[PDB]
Amino acid sequence: SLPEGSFKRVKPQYDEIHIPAPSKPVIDYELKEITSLPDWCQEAFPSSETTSLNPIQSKVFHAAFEGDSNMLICAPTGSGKTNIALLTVLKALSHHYNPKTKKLNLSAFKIVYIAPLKALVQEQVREFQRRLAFLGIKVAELTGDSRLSRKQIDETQVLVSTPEKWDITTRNSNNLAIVELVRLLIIDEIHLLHDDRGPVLESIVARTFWASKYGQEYPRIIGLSATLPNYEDVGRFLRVPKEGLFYFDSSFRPCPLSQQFCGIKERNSLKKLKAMNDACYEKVLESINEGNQIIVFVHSRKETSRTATWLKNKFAEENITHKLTKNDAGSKQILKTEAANVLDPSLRKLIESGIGTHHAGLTRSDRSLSEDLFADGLLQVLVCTATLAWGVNLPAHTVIIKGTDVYSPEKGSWEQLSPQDVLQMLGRAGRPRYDTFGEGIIITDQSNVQYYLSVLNQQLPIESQFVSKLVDNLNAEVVAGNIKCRNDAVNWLAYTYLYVRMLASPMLYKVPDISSDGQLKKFRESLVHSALCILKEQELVLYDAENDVIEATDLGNIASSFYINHASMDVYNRELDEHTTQIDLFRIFSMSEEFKYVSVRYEEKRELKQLLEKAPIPIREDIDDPLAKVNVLLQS
Amino acid sequence: LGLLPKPEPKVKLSNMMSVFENDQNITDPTAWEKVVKDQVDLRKRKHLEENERRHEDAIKRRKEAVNMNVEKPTVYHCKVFQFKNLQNPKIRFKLKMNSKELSLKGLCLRIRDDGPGIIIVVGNEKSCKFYENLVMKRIKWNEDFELHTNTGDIKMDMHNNSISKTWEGYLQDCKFKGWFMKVCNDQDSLLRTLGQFDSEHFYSP
RNA sequence: AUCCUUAUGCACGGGAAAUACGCAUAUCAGUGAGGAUUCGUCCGAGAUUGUGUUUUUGCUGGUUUAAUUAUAA
Repeated sequence: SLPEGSFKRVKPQYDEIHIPAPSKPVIDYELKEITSLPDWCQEAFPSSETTSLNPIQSKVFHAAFEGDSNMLICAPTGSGKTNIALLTVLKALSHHYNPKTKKLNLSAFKIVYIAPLKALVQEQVREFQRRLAFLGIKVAELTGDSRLSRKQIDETQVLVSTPEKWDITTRNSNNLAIVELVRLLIIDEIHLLHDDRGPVLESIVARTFWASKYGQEYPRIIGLSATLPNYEDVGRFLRVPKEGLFYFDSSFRPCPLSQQFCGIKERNSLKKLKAMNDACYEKVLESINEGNQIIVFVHSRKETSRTATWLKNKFAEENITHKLTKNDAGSKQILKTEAANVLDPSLRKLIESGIGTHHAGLTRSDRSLSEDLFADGLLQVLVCTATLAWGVNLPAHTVIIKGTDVYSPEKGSWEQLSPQDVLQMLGRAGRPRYDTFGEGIIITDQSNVQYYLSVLNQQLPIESQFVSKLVDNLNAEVVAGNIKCRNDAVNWLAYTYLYVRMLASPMLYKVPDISSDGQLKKFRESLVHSALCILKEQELVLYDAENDVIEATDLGNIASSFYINHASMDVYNRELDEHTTQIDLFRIFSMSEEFKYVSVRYEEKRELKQLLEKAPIPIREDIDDPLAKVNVLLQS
Repeated sequence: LGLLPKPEPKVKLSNMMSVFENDQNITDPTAWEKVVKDQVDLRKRKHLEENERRHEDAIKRRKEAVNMNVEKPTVYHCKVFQFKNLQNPKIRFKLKMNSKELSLKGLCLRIRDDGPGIIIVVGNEKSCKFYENLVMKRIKWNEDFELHTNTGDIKMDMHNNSISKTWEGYLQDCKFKGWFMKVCNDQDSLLRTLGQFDSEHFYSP
């Protein structure tokens, strides 16, 4: 703690603590060069700028060729991960691909790359194409908007999928040949397990080990993640051999992250918000004089525009010219070409000032435009929601996170910024390629700073949320037919990620059994009981308490196929009726649980009002209710 | 500029009802009574405390106040008295302590017990005068006392015993390093005893 | 060693005023500022001049909802 805070500044509005940049790594190792590779692998790095691998990569690489084993990398994800995955891919290709005969063996190996987001999948795919073009490989996307069919999967070799669509592809019974063919299963951002999509990954993992026992040849599993505690427990979840585990701290990061907080001493929201804006302004003023390109995160998208307006009138009151003093002719040109043409959320004026913003709710084209302009650097300041850290790789020298309380429809309450989101926001930083270090900043209330220091140290385990997704995963598995009884269910649950975590800390995750049942036999079986009661109530699976026999129903099969959540499922069950009509169909569709996170907005409200007058299919609900918004959007 | 802690309202009983500091003005009535009351006694203590800090530290400055040596005064005030009977012990003890706290060069002689004799005190004028007030005024030399003797105490009649000032004045150089009461039985060894300090003439037959 | 006294300083509790207070390289002023009266005397430290604030100094109080993505084709 004491080494972390070096220096603290006290200011009238706020008390700011300035953490120094992390330490540079000790060298016990050799930087591994490219000429050490075999013949075909030397084009793995077609542009070899250093001709030597980064501090993280070399050791993990030679270990990766040396062993064929399940591996885990907890790393800054400083662009180091992309190349490592590429290299393991090339190894599998060489194992199925002869060194002498240069014909690539296409039908032997198959590869899967699990990237949480569609956009990041896209980016990855272009990377894999660039690096793998010399072998003559088809690298194509299996997920979502990708829209690959029954055939192209067979044709392709390397796959880049999102977790959801990969889950649904491997869940289906007919394709199992492809699943067996895949030798190489790469999991990017295994730290996702903390978040509620992570349940899908652990379910996929469980299916890989447990579900294919009739062919029974286990594929190579490579986890790739941001640095996280309880790495050992992660390995015990997967298989991981002790040597495959590589834990690298932030000292191995390309640009050391200078951590900074401002505690806010104010309480009432009207002065508190003003104090935050003042602090942000002060930071921006310190940054831009150094020629620093800056990002300011916020909670909500509506917050972005008003924040940028505040920076325009305030920042401009201070000095107008300095933001663009250079190439003002070309800045006027490019700015008018971009802002004036495609933008229509009254965001053009912000672009024109040269403080822009990016958020969900900005047009797809406008969105790409803002990214590009901020890359060129006519945009000095970029106000953003949480989309960028999660999605896009583009780093920016200074990163400010404004505020604590985010509203989550999960609770229906304002919670604190969750650590897993904070960390990935801090990830985008001073550019590893160009700049030397980053500036992280967190605009926050002082009382919660004590919390953010620790959670920002990344001492927090990847929390297992399997409790919510357990039921649906179990149903899908019964549909596969792999579980005929409670004992089978708990054996599958032994390879489940919550199992490990329970073993580590039973009372944290509410194991009553504790001393009893070291293997948590009765705890596992009790969860299965709990699941199969509600499933049976939803007529998803057949179950009997004392006799214990399991079988899958038609509704359960449907939920498995289209990956409907169990809540959505029972909603359909009751709300659909014999006499239900066209009006009620849209209402039920709206009621689908996947829209629970949807809510009506005040900038949306005028267009909603115009719609619902002329809407052909009537709405029983009203403008204030999100369901009505959903089904009118459906009509549109 | 932020360096120091922002102040906070002092809150008294009278003031307690008013304060809109966020803290349990009503909701916790008594727990709020608490923080207030202990707030006051916090301060009040700190007062007494601080006083004791300067008090003690200055007493250490009293040890240092002794550590300097006397800066012997270049010219010496003096006073001389003549008295029939010193026989009352508590007198003598007074004349021991008081002379001693007051840093008084000099002596006291007399003739055996009954013998009248001389009193000499030398030093700064401030102390010498006080010592005089002590001797002449407060202490009553016609006032009889009951003396401890071998078996017990008996009547000793002082109303004959009489004390009077001879004079007071200045002296070139004090030959007295410290003050001692003593006896020399005759007048001669008594006068001679003065004469070792060359003091014979101070006595008046 | 104890107490009182006096002045000054740090304080603590409490009240009072904020037509009050300042400030000034000003100008003078016990080597008399100023005043009084019973006309004999008595009283004995600030006044002038300019200037600034003065319904005030600092602070603090209440009314005019993140991202993301899943079908069998």
